Amino acid sequence: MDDLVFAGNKALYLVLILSGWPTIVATCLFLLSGWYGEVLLSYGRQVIFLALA
Amino acid sequence: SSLSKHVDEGLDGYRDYLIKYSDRELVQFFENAPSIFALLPAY
Amino acid sequence: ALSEIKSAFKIGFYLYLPFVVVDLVVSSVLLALGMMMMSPVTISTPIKLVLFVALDGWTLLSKGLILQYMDI
Amino acid sequence: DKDLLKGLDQEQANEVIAVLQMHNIEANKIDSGKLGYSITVAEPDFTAAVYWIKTYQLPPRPRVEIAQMFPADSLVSSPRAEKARLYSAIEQRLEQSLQTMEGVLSARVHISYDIDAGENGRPPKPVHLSALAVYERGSPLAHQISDIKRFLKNSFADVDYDNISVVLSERSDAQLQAPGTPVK
Amino acid sequence: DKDLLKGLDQEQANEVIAVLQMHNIEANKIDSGKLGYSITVAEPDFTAAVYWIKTYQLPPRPRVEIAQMFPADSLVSSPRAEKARLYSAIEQRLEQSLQTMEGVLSARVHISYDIDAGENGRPPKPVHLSALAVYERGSPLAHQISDIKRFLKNSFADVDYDNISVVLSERSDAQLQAPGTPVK
Amino acid sequence: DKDLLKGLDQEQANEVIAVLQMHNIEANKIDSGKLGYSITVAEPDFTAAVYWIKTYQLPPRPRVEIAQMFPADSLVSSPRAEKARLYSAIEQRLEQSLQTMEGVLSARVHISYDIDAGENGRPPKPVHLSALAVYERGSPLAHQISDIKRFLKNSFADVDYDNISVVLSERSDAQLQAPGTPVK
Amino acid sequence: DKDLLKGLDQEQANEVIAVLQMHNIEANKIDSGKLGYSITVAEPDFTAAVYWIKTYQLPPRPRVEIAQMFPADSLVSSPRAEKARLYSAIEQRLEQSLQTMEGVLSARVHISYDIDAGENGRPPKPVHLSALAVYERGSPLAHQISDIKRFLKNSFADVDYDNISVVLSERSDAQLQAPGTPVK
Repeated sequence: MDDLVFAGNKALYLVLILSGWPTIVATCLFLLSGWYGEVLLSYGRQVIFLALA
Repeated sequence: SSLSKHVDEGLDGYRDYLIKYSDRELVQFFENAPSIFALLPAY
Repeated sequence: ALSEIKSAFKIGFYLYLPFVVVDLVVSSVLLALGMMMMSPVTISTPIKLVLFVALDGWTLLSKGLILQYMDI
Repeated sequence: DKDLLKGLDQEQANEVIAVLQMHNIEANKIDSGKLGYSITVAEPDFTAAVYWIKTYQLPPRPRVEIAQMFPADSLVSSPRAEKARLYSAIEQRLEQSLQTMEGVLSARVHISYDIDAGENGRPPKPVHLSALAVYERGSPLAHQISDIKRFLKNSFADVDYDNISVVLSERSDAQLQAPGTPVK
Repeated sequence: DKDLLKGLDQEQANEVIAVLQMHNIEANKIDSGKLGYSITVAEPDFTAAVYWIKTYQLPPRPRVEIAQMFPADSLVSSPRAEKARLYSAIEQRLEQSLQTMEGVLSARVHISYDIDAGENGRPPKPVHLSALAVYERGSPLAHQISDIKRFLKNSFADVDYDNISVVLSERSDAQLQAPGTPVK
Repeated sequence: DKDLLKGLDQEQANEVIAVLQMHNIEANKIDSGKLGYSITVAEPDFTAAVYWIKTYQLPPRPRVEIAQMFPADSLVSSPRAEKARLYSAIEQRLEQSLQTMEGVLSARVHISYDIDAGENGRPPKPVHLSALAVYERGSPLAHQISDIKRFLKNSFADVDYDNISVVLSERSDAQLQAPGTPVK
Repeated sequence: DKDLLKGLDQEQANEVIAVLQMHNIEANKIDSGKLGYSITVAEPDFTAAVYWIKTYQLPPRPRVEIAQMFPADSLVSSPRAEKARLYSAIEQRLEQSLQTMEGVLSARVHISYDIDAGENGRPPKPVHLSALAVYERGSPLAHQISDIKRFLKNSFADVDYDNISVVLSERSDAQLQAPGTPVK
C-alpha cells in the first residue's frame, strides 16, 4: 500500500504548494496560468503509471 | 462459411466507414495481440 | 471476482485523486477574489476535462487494461 | 563620398565591402556609434556600385531557421511544433559538424520534414537528406562524395545511399590585390 | 589600423586571429572592457582580410546542442521532450570520452533520434551512431578505427558494426613562425 | 606580454599551462581576484600559441553528466527521470571505484540507458557497459583487461562477457624539464 | 613561490601533497583562514608539478553515493526512491564492515540495483555483489579471498558464489624519506 500512501500524500502536498502559493504572494495571472497545468498534467501522467502497472 | 461468405462482402460498406474515422494506432493494436470485431472498440 | 472488485476499486480510486486537487485549486482562487457566493462547479468542470483530453486518458486506460492481460 | 548604404550591421558591411572590392571599386566603412556602419564610395564609382547593389540584392537578409517560426516561450506546444524544433536543431548541428572535416570551408544540410504522420494513423516515411559544400582548391572533389555520404548515412534511422544528395564545389580565385584609387 | 570586426568575445577573437595568421597577415586584439574585443589589421592587408572573413564565414556562431531547444525551466515537460535531453546528454558525453584516447585531439558523435516510438503501436527501430575524429601526425590511423568501432558498439542496446560510421583524419601542418610586418 | 585568455576558472588554467608547456612555450598565470585568472605568453611565442589553442580546443568545457539535465528540485519527477538519475550515479560511482585499482591513473565508464522502459508493454533489454583506462607504464596491459571485466560483470543484474568492452592504454612520456625563455 | 592550487578543501590539500611527494617534489600547505587552503611549489618544481596535476586529475572530487540523488530531506518520496535509498546504505555498511578484518586497509562494495522488476508480475532477479580491497604486504592474499566471499554470501537474500567477484591487491611501497629542496 506504499503506492497508495505516496499517491495519497502527493495530493495533499500539491494542495499546500499550488493553492497556497498565491496566498503568500497576494498577502498578475498570466504567469500563474501556465504553471498549474504543467503540474496537474504531470501528476496525472504519474498516477496512471502507478495505476495500470 | 459458404453462405457466410456472402455477408463479409455485404459489410464492406460499413468497413470502409470504420477506417476513415478511427485511428490506425488503435486499429492494428486489437489485431496483432482489418477485422470487423477489431475496429468497433477503436472507432 | 472478489479480487477483481478490490483491484477495480483501487484503480478507480487512483483516478479520483488528481481531480480532488483540481477542485480546491478553483475554490482557492475564487476565495482569493470576492466571489465567495459564486459556486465553483461552473469553473472547475472546464479544467477537469481538458486535463483528461490533453492526457487523452481514453486511450491510456484502454491500452493499459489490455496490457494487464494480453501481450503483443 | 556619396553614401549608398547606412544603418547596416557588422556582418552586413563586411558582405558589402567584399562584393564591391571584387569588382575593382573601393569603399569606406564608417562607424556611427548606435546607428550602425555606413558605406561610402567615390563619384566615378557610384554608377557601378549601384548596379552591383541591385544585382547582388545587397544588403543581405539574416539567415532564417525553421526553429524561429515556433518559439519555445509559447504556452501551448503542438507535437508538430516539437518535431519541427527537433529537426531544426539536428539540421544545424549536422552542418556544424560538416565544417570540421579535412578541406571543408562551408556547408549546408537539409533534412526532409515529416509533420502529418503523427496526428493520424498514417505511418511515417523514409527521411531524405541533401547537402552542399565548398572545398579548398587543389583537392580531388570527386572522391570526397563517399566520405560525406558515409557520415550522413548513419545519423538517422533509415536512409539509403540514393536518398542522399550531395552537390559540392571548389572555391573561387583569391582576391589579394588592392582596388586602386580613381585618378582624374 | 582599419577595424574590420569588433564586439566579439574571447573564443571568437582567438579564432579570427588563428585564421588570419595562417595566411601571412597579422592582426591586433584590442580589449575594450565591457564592449568586448576588437581586431585591427594593416592597410595593405585589409583587402585580403575581408576576403578571408567572407570565405571562412567568420566570426563563428556558438555551437548548438539539442538540449537547448528543450530547456529544463519549461515546467511542462512532455515525454517527447525528455528523451531529447537524454539523447543530447549522451552524445555530449560520448564525445568527451572519445577525446581521452591515445592520439585524439577532437571528436564529434551523432546519434539517431527516435522520440515517437513510445506512443505508437510499433516497436522501436535500431540505433545508428556516427563519429568524426582528428588524430596526431605519425599515427597508424587505419588500425585505430576498430578501437572506436569496438568502444562505440556496446554502449547502447543493440547496434551492429555496419550501423557505426567513423570518418577520421590527421591534423594539418603546424603554424609556428611569425607573419611579419608589411614593410613600406 | 601578449594576452591569450582571461576570465578563466582555476582548473581551466592548469590545463592550458600543461598543454602549452608540452610544446616548448612558457606561459605565466596571473590571478585577478574576483575576475578569475589570466594567461600571458611572450611575444615571439604568440603566433605559435594561438595555433595550439585552436587545435586543442582550449579552454576546456565542464564535463557533462546525465544527472544534470534532470534536477532533483523539481516538483514532480517522472519514472524516466528517476532511472536516469539512478544510472548516472551508478556510473559515477563505478568510475571512482576503478581509479583505486593497482596501476590505474584515470578511468571512464559508460552504461546503456533505457528510455522506452515503461511506455511499452515489453520487458527491458540486457545491459551493456564500456570502459576506458590509462595505466602507469611498465605494466603488462594485455593481462589487465581480464580484471576489469571480472569486476564489471556481476556489478549488475545479468550482463554477459561479450557485452563489455574495455579499451585501455598506457600514458604518454613524462614532461619534467622547463621550456625555456626565448632569447632575442 | 609559484602557486598551483588555491581555495582547496582539507582532504583535497592533504592528497595533492601526498601525490607530489611521491615524485620527488615538495609543496607547502599554506592556510588562508576561511578561504580554504592553498598549495605552493618551487620554481624549478613548477613544470613537473603541473604535469602531475593534469595526469592524476587533481584536486580530487568528492565521493558520490546513490543516496545523494534521492535525498531524505524531501517531504514525499516514491517507493523507487525508498528502495534506492535503502540499498545505498547497505552498500556503505558492508564497506565499513570490511575494513575491520585482519589486514584490510580499504575496501569498496557494489550491489546490483533492481528497482523496476519489483512492480510487475516477473520476480526480482538474484542480487549480485562485487568488492575491492587493499591489503598490507607480507600477507598471503590467495587464501584471504575465501572468507570475503564467505562473509558476503549470506548477508543477503539469495546469492551464489559465482555472483560475487573479489579483486584485491597489496599496498604500494612505503614513502618515508623527505623529497629535497632544489639547490641553486
